[PDB]
Amino acid sequence: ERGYSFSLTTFSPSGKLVQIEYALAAVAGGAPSVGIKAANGVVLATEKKQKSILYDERSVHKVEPITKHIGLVYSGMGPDYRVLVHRARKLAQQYYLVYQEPIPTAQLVQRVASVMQEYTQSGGVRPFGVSLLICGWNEGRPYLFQSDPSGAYFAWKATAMGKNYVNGKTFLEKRYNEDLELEDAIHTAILTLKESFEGQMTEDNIEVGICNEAGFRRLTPTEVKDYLAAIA
Amino acid sequence: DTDMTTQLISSNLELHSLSTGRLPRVVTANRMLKQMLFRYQGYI
Amino acid sequence: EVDYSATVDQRLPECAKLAKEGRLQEVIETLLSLEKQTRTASDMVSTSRILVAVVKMCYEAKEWDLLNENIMLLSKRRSQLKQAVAKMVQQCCTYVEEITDLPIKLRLIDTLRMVTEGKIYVEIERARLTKTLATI
Amino acid sequence: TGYDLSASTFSPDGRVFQVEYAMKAVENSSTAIGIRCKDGVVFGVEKLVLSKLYEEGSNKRLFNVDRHVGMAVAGLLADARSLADIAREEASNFRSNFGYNIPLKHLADRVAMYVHAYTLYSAVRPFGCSFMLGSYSVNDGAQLYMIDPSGVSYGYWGCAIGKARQAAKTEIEKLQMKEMTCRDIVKEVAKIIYIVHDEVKDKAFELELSWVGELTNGRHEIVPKDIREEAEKYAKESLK
Amino acid sequence: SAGFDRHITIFSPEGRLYQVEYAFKAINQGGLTSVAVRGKDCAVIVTQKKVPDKLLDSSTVTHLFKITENIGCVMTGMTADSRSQVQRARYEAANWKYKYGYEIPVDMLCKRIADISQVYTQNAEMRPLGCCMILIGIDEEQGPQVYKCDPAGYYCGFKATAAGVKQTESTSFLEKKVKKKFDWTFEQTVETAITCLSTVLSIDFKPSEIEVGVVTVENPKFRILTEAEIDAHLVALAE
Amino acid sequence: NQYDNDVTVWSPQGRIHQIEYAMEAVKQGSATVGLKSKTHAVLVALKRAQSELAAHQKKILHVDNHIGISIAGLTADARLLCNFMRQECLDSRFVFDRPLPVSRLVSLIGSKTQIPTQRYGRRPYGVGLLIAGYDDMGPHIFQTCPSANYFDCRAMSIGARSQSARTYLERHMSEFMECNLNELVKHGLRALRETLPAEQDLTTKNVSIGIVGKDLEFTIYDDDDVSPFLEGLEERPQ
Repeated sequence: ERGYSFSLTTFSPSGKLVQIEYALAAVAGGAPSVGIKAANGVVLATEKKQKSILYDERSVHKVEPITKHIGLVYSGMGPDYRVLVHRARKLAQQYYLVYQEPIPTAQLVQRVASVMQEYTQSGGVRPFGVSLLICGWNEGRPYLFQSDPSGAYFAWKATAMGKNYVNGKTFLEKRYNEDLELEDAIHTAILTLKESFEGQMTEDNIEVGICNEAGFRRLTPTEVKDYLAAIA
Repeated sequence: DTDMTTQLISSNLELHSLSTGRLPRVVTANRMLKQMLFRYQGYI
Repeated sequence: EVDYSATVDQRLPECAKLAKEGRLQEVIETLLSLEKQTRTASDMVSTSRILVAVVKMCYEAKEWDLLNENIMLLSKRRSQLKQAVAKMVQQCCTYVEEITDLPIKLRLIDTLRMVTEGKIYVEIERARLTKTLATI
Repeated sequence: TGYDLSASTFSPDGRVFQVEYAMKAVENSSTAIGIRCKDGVVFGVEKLVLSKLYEEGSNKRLFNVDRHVGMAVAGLLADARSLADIAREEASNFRSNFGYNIPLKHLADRVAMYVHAYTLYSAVRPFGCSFMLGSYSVNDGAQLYMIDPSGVSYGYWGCAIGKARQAAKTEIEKLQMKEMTCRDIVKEVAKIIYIVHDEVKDKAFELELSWVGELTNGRHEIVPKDIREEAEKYAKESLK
Repeated sequence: SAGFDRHITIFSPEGRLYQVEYAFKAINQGGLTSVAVRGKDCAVIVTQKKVPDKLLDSSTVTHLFKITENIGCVMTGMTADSRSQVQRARYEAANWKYKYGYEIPVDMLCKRIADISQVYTQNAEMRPLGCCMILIGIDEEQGPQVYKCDPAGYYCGFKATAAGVKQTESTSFLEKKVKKKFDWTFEQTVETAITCLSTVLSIDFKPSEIEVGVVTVENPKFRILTEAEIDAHLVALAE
Repeated sequence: NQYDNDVTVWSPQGRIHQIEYAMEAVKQGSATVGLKSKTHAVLVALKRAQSELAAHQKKILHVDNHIGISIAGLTADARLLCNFMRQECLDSRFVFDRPLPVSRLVSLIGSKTQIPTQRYGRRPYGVGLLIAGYDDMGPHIFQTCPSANYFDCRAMSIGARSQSARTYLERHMSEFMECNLNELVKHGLRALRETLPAEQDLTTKNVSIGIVGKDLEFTIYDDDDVSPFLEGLEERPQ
């Protein structure tokens, strides 16, 4: 049914929105990223491997903060990631202005998923070709979610998106335990990326952020190097 | 009036700082506050 | 295109005599100025004549250090014309064999080989230079 | 084909084919040349009189954008008139917002943006005319600019647009335009226009001259009849 | 496969946006090449200046644009789209300065231009501008900064980069260069840029065939080198 | 070919085919002629009747006391354009208290009709206008084409079978300036009759005349009013 793979507002005779699936394929063809939730928090790691030394590694950061206690990594198109980051930050600020309390992770994920859905309900606009892995800490509990171009959001305990996501999931369910800690989480996420990382993990080739009780913080390259040395 | 103005300015500056990853400047806060207050013609 | 053959034709002997006196310096300086004018003027014949004349003065004066430095500089000039460099290196490799002192010949041949390194138009001259170095 | 219907579509090799079609539509128009002399700019436009029923000066391709700016449009005539209106509005807005005559470089830039904005959307087509903007002032000298349907604009010392752009450019490069005042550049332009005109294909034609320079105090005006007749006589005298 | 390449909002079955790739191909349609090198305390851009006509006013042929007194840019691709993006960047810089008091970082200039490009990519209203922008600026507490912005909306900082027809070869030459640790002086930076362009073009580089823009920590003002300075740099390079 | 469906699409030959089809739409209308002397502007149109007893369609429209037009093309576009220029003339008379010069009105017409030829959504105005008007710069006979290109014509003819009228005007152009009103109207009638087939002749029921002069406002003569101009016309040779 190739005749129904162009319109975003046309159901196929089998009732499938093909363009959303193509956006998800674009997501799966992105840079590998992993996100795992341990009893102490959440860890989001991603492969920031440049095409050459010329690219400035510290110029753009893949793992980005939304609030003091919410972080968010991605897999898929790059430019759409910045738009989603800006909309997530704006939604967090609006929620803070309305309620004076930092936005709960679930509510921010819901609003971001709605924002991504807004780009899938009309022709002439393209769905966000990126999938977001969002970490947050509220009420003494870690929260990890995955928002999709379809607007569907789930509550992943531990997952991997991007290239070789099947390999990342297969590596998980083995090295993942629900009673781990943030350090063990960091180690497991780094190993999971190693299952899909081509080349040496230079401290500038990997970006890791931790969503713990103190909030969300992206690891400095020194800590990434220390964890890589502890792993390798 | 002052509470809501300060809260909105703080939220805008938090968004700005998150977009820049650098410490916000006092000049930016003064500018945003002055334009917001001038737009309302001193009614805040 | 601007051409300097008429000027250089009378220039070369009137500086050749003063170079034969021995002080050089000024001779090579004015020859460098005319070489710059000709090279920017696309004067392959005049640049070649200037290069041949200056290397000839260096060879007659036995200023081996100055000869090597001049070879380096002239071969490294900005967009130096290929024909002029070829004629200059031809004169230098002709001068190579009559050199008797081993270190002087070694320095000259090494300079010639390195200025001709990776150059298409002087491939056979560099081959002969390498053969001479291997024989030495 | 397929990548050719809209100006918003990029061909696989990376070019907007609608823009190129507009360029070669301009290529089919009658030649019009512009030469900046030492102290001014002279525009010479050949105008093919399609029917004898037209009055003299009808469909004039010399347009006065401002008091000091003249245009030498070539291509689709309606698009040329619309672009002339746009340029006049831009100059008037600049005058009303800044209080002084708009510099010709800035005016050319703004009209170039207006032209380029029509080569992005599928709702509108690129402009089908390419024009010349010429001006002179005591503080900026003499300036000439050329804008194509693509919207690309930079200053030229002397140029032609239309059918015989290359043929007129060969005869333009052989003038030391940096030196002579436009008083003689007028007859030189007339001679160039008469040479590039193809009498066996374009049938009759009318040559319209205009100039802006120190001799004109800085205002862009049509060349008076006496100088036009003198330039036409000079051009005709060069039959051999 | 290639039947999905007529609207920028249509995802291919492989998840590829073909119109953006076609804009990337249109980047090379300008026929020129630009190289930017970030030194220890300076940034330098050099672009091909091809004036294939004695009638053009060589002053206005420039591909170097001053977005702001401290932020300079070099454009590659279609001239009209590049000038449009230049004016958009200038307006964005002016808006940033007016709304926040201080001068916009080059970081934000490229970020905002990339955001506009992405918005054009996601909403099928305007054709993406097939012009690549390279911005140089002395950002305080970070030294010189060089950034590249593409039609896709992907902005990235670079120690050294290039754009145009000879982009792969120039990037490879720079990659060979920035690897051997060296004192990246201002003269050394200009030397690296000119050597990159000459090696990838095999051109003697008369001073009128290239344009060089320079920003330095000593004077954080975007300066375009005069032809005499270009000649001096070239003759220094040759020897 | 595939570039023939939109006015927004450039052909690879550099043509806008919808523009040319809009031009073709002009010749669907009946022939009309306009010509100016040194003192008067006169336009004569051949009216078409759809039935033997139905009235002949109005071909010359009244715009302002000094401007009147003849239409050749789509009736809808002709009516819309006529309304637009009536509004423009009324606005000019309301603001400046001065009749709108014909040249400025024709420039406005061209600017208005160029918009459909560049922006998709509305077809080009498929009507040619013969605008006859007197202003302080002498009488004027402009012609406006659907491609928004307007020509200041000494004497023009548009519509079906109008090439013969154009040849007649080209041949007799030299005499138009030094002609009185009646001589000019007779020349216009001869030009109109040149378009007619052999069997047809200019009767009072199918000819409309419009005259705007030095001391005469734009007056339209139909039916019996045509007879004073019709009488005395030399019979066509046969």
